[PDB]
Amino acid sequence: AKALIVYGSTTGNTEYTAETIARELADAGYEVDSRDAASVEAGGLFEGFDLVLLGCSTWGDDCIELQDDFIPLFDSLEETGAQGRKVACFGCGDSSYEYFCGAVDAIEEKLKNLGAEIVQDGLRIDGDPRAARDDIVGWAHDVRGAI
Amino acid sequence: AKALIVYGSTTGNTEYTAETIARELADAGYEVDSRDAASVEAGGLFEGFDLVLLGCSTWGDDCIELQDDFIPLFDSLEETGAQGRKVACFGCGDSSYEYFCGAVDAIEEKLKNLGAEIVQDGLRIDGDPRAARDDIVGWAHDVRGAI
Ligand SMILES: Cc1cc2nc3c(=O)[nH]c(=O)nc-3n(C[C@H](O)[C@H](O)[C@H](O)COP(=O)(O)O)c2cc1C
Ligand SMILES: Cc1cc2nc3c(=O)[nH]c(=O)nc-3n(C[C@H](O)[C@H](O)[C@H](O)COP(=O)(O)O)c2cc1C
Repeated sequence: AKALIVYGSTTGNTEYTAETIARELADAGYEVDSRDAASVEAGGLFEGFDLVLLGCSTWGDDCIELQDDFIPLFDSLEETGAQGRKVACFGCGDSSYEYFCGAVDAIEEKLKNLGAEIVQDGLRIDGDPRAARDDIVGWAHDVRGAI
Repeated sequence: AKALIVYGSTTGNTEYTAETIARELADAGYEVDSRDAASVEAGGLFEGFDLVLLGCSTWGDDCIELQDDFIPLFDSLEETGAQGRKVACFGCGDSSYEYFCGAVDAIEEKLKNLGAEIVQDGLRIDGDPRAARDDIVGWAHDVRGAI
């Protein structure tokens, strides 16, 4: 099975989360393509993957702001190949702000509006993801299991 | 049963939606207190209500922005009495923007983080709510039915 993990990450927490997820999937035998959102183009990005995991941190005080590298992928998600695609989202955030991991809900609602098949409720990490390693690995285990 | 509907609405669509919802509930025998978000204080706002319906439009282009009259209630939802409270959210929005009715998800996730009991998936209206009257009434019917 081939999986694509695409992450927007500014201070490296969602990137560390993606790497942990990539390792859990690769350990399970997936072929994993892990890409920073800054580097991708949306047109056709999900073509050929059996699973796509989108990871994105959240910013802003009074408006939910997605991580900036992710915003163009998000703005063009309708061109990514999501119809019928198995996907799940994850994101790092901080419960001391007003909208906890709001980027995760935003991306999930857009993938649903676009026909994606969300396979596990998103992983919303508060704080340093290095402290939520079991959650992250556990989540990756559940995603795989839900395929 | 007493219900409280609190709405943030700028161009009147979520207000018209609240009024339609209030009428459906009152027709069913609820006592309905319908309040504009601009007028309320958060401290203790849900005390004594059997059902609370929060309505809020969405603004911003690249950041999800809740309707401004609603933002202080949202920022203080932990002081409203939500623990264990039956609630449901609704909001007007427009699918030509990037984050469709993102304020509805935001408020739902916060009411969940705070112990509320969300009783029906939120009503996210695209376009003029006067065109989605059956949906709105239908939704109010379902909320009541889920109590
Ligand atoms: C100005 C600012 C605003 C933020 N806003 C939010 C927010 O609204 N919601 C949230 O969950 N986290 C918010 N955060 C927390 C970051 O999402 C958090 O630091 C996360 O670990 C960043 O992940 P990243 O390194 O992958 O970019 C904010 C941080 C800053 C500095
Ligand atoms: C600058 C601007 C930004 C908007 N952004 C969003 C948005 O991000 N998401 C959305 O669903 N609707 C968005 N809208 C649409 C309004 O939510 C829509 O007009 C709705 O009917 C307003 O409800 P209200 O009259 O209750 O305030 C936006 C409208 C404007 C003018």
